[PDB]
Amino acid sequence: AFGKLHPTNPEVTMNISQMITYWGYPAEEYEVVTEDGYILGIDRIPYGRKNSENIGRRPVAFLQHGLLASATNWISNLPNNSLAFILADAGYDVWLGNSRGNTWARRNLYYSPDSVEFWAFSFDEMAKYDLPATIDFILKKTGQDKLHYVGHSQGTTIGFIAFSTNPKLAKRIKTFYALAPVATVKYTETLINKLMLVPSFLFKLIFGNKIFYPHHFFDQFLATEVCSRETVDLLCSNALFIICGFDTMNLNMSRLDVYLSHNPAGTSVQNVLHWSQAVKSGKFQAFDWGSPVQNMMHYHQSMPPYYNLTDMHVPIAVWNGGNDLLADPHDVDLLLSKLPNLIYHRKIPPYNHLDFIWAMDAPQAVYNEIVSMMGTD
Ligand SMILES: CCCCCCCCO[C@@H]1O[C@H](CO)[C@@H](O)[C@H](O)[C@H]1O
Ligand SMILES: *[P@](=O)(CCCCCCCCCCC)OCCCC
Ligand SMILES: *[C@@H]1O[C@H](CO)[C@@H](O)[C@H](O)[C@H]1NC(C)=O
Ligand SMILES: *[C@@H]1O[C@H](CO)[C@@H](O)[C@H](O)[C@H]1NC(C)=O
Ligand SMILES: *[C@@H]1O[C@H](CO)[C@@H](O)[C@H](O)[C@H]1NC(C)=O
Ligand SMILES: *[C@@H]1O[C@H](CO)[C@@H](O)[C@H](O)[C@H]1NC(C)=O
Repeated sequence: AFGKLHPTNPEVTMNISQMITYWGYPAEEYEVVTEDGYILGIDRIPYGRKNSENIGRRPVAFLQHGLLASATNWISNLPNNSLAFILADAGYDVWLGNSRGNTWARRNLYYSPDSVEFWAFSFDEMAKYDLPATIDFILKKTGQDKLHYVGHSQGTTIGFIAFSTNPKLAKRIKTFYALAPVATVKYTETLINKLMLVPSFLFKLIFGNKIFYPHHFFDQFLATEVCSRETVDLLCSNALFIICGFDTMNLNMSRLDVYLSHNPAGTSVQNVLHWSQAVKSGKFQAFDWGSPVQNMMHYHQSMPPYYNLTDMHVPIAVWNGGNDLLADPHDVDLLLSKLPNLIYHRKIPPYNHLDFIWAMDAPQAVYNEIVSMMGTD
């Protein structure tokens, strides 16, 4: 049988602002330019359908997605269960970032997306250039002094790096809301572990030296034709669970077409390679460019420098899942034992890695608590 469970959701083919206006919310596009030339397309929802107060003074909430994802991560479902829309209706001026390399931040001033140099970056550069550039842009635009930073996965990784090496930037973050925080990955539980322990050499032999898993036409075929049909349905949902952990009943099966037609959103092979070094070393450190000389040219050292969570003094609230296979409890716990200004920690036992952005009960489990916390800030 395997018949289409539902007619293709319109969001499947919309870009960020299309989805926002699709739900009746105000959408605004902008693009940041990183010191090193990358052009990042960022989006904003100035007010919500339910709150238009203090226009021009609304507190800023910046949501940063993680590896191979995009800003849609925060507006992937309904207005009542998608963080971005909720923050809007809660009275916030919501900004959604996009990391270099993804669907909407894949353009540089100096290099061609088809050049090797273009994809010669990892989350190091996202922390060092993407964030400063994006946050600086938002605050100069809105006129606010600080903003509320919410990150997910690698979205928190770049936040840890920046806010701990950039004293000036850090001072502009009201509270750091980290969902499925990732500083190290030496205890991840997902099968995709091993693909990360393969020698760098082989990794590049397999994938290449440029783009990594971006959105293809075929991704759309599977998205609209496989993730929408009755039983073949499970191929999509289980591919997601093998990566994030199991919480089968929290995922809206009627929206897999939306999720997979937007994820992955691509990134550099280097970035995934950097994460690979992380899975192997089990440490939290900068990228190894592959030679004392190249690292010299980057760190003035022979070995990339280690990142210190102990120097990340921004008040941080953490939410991690007991069933997350990426931001596993063990790595998260080591991360919590270092953070100097932990203001909050809530471990949601059944939560997996994707729940933080798509769990049908995310509002009650996490979002409402974030709204509450940001409200008394
Ligand atoms: C957490 C936000 C989503 C991140 C991107 C998930 C991509 C899901 O897509 C899956 O990716 C797997 C690994 O590449 C593949 O094995 C599967 O074939 C593919 O369907
Ligand atoms: P987050 O940004 C997780 C994003 C999920 C993308 C899935 C990629 C699969 C590769 C993982 C292999 C272990 O954290 C990034 C840390 C991943 C190491
Ligand atoms: C999204 O779609 C709208 C309308 O088609 C278009 O104006 C806008 O440029 C698109 N955004 C991006 C970044 O592609
Ligand atoms: C959101 O709206 C859907 C659709 O009616 C509803 O089923 C769900 O329970 C709502 N969730 C929340 C947290 O409001
Ligand atoms: C699941 O997604 C479908 C399609 O968008 C929607 O009609 C339904 O209300 C959603 N259910 C929940 C619990 O959000
Ligand atoms: C972490 O602290 C050590 C202490 O000397 C320092 O050498 C290192 O550079 C710090 N990490 C960064 C990159 O700030």
